[PDB]
Amino acid sequence: LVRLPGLIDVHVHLREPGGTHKEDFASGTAAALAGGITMVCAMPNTRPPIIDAPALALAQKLAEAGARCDFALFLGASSENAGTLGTVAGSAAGLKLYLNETFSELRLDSVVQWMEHFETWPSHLPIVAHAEQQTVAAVLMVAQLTQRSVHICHVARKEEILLIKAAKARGLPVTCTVAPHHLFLSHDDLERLGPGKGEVRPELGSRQDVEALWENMAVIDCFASDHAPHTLEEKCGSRPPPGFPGLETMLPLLLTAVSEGRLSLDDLLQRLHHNPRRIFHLPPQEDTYVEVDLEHEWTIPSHMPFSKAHWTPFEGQKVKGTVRRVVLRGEVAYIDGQVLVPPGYGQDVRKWPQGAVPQLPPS
Amino acid sequence: LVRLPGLIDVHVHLREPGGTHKEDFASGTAAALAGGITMVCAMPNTRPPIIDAPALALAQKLAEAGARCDFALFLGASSENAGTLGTVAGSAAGLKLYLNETFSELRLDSVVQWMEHFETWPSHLPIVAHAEQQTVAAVLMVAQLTQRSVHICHVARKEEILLIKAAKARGLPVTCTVAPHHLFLSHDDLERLGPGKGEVRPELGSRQDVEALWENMAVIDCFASDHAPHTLEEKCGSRPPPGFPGLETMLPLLLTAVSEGRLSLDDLLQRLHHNPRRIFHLPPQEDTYVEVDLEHEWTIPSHMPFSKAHWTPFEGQKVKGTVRRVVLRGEVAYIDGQVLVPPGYGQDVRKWPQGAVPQLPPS
Ligand SMILES: NC(=O)N[C@@H](CC(=O)O)C(=O)O
Ligand SMILES: NC(=O)N[C@@H](CC(=O)O)C(=O)O
Ligand SMILES: [Zn+2]
Ligand SMILES: [Zn+2]
Ligand SMILES: [Zn+2]
Ligand SMILES: [Zn+2]
Repeated sequence: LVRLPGLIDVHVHLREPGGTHKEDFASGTAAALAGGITMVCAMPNTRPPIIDAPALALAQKLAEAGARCDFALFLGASSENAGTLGTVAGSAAGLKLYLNETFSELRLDSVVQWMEHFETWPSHLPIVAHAEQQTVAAVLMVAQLTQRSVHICHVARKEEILLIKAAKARGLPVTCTVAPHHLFLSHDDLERLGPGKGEVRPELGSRQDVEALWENMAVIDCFASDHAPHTLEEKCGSRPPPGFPGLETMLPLLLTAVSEGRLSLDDLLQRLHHNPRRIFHLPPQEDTYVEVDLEHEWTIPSHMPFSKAHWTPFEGQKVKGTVRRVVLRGEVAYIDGQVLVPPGYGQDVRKWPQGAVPQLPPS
Repeated sequence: LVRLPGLIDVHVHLREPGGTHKEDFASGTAAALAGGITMVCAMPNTRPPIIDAPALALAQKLAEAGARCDFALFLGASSENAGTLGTVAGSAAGLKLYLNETFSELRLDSVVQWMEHFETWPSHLPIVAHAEQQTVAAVLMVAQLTQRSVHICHVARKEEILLIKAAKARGLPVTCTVAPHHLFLSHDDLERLGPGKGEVRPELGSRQDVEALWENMAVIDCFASDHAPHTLEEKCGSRPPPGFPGLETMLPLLLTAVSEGRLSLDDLLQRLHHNPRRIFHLPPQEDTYVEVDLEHEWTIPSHMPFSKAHWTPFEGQKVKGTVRRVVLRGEVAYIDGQVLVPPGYGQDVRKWPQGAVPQLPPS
């Protein structure tokens, strides 16, 4: 067995409030623990969406009562809320901008609206953007015009990682995350998945996109699942929403890659622990660790045990490595397929004294 | 009468070679002279497209034999020609990038291809981009990464002009052009035009887009027609190509605006003479001038006399101001509805000693 620190997934969709047949805080954080994850950051594209103080207050209580691991909640940018989030901004994981079409009603239709958010959101707090292809260059321009940093979530294309690489070479403050489906799946998999299951944003890339991401691993700051649960009925239906569940498969896939020498254990810990902490200013978790077994070989089944999504695009993949035990803040939280902490054990890390983002005092 | 210097239209499509039922050098430059224009820069989206030395050589001869006014020819960026244009680059007006869907096969599908052109095209030579909405921010980012300037053609939206305004305020080297249809037409006109005639890229904007362009006139560097002739049969057909003819209506519309006090005569001369010269390094034309009459009131007819397009989206608009006489290099070129210089009178200004772009000698 190997002992790892508590891993952090900075990009999950837990569907509560409003989509709880797909997942809720209790089921989604159970999936997190089973995947060796002890802290999650939940996206705001719920129903109602987390785009104002009252929606945030509601989500916070739902999470505090339902979460089994620790968490922070993102606020979402809308066409109406720029300049209105200053009072609650510090209590959120960060601000999420949806800049392309995806499972969300929050798309901003004008770059001027992006600028307004970059100008009004506190400068010391994280901004994350769903930005695909040329949109990555556009949001980078807005970040430069407003003189601040931006984080690009789920980078999926050779085009995108090479653009980010060029920006870092010029010293621009940009960081990025890559999700496991964009490292381990490609167009070649759509035959097997079909057009419904295969729907995700950004879409699965070519083999060349996948190869470019591996070749440019040094450019990738974080891994995150983009856990996006939808039921099989929805994925197989007439208007399939995009997204894959992934909390329970992420670490097993990456541990397999480690065992094959495609990256080191440190590469993994930088991207699932240290970089998430430092980019999102997330606090340490006392007495918290994950024990993995690197020798157990298994095949991913048609669905993982915990997520309500009840399906997985990785069905049939051979992996080596499994999560054996998770201890969270001194309590056994997970052992071999059984979660052992109840809904509500998890806490909002932004309310911990060490979880606040340091800022310069009033002028 | 008022005497103006020779006006320059930096963005015309003359359709030769390959689309000569829509327009050719002879008919298109006749339309230019009638519109008070003595020098045009022709775009490369012809058939074959001007994307290599042999296509350029062909277009140059066709222009030299057919043009009635002076001209320069753009090269077009393709997915294959980056790094191959150095030998002929200096003979072109500049390099044109097509970054969105429009009447062209030259769209570049990856921002990496944009970067390659910005890195390989000589740094002292003009680059123009068809870039809409967020694409404006994206190409600006590529210009910054490669540390050079870019010119944005046909700006049509409040979103775009405000982005450019913000970039100029930060001292970024960007310039832009606005076409008359985006100052004088809007959504409100689509009722009258219909869905076929009304097809253009960028599409007609809202009244708010139009108002934003007028309010931000100080941000606009050039006016150009984006003369994009297609026959009525094509515009009224099942797959209408986008674009308006505009060489013969541009100056009359702008002179009307001058007479109404919406801008000054100087505002007009900066944008149709001085700024085109300095951004594209176009040479002066000896013994060349345009005489306009600011008092004659008339209504734009169903088609203007010269363009083969044989239709106009400005039909029915009341204008005040008309071109009475054009002298080009010491010859009467146009009087009151009659062109008096033959096809081939016009010359390639990039072959004039004063028409070369100054550059630092070899290292
Ligand atoms: N990526 C997806 O395909 N879906 C995500 C939304 C998102 O991350 O854009 C979801 O919330 O379902
Ligand atoms: N603007 C248009 O609607 N059409 C132009 C092309 C262009 O300028 O994009 C054309 O060549 O027809
Ligand atoms: Zn997303
Ligand atoms: Zn997401
Ligand atoms: Zn264009
Ligand atoms: Zn054009």
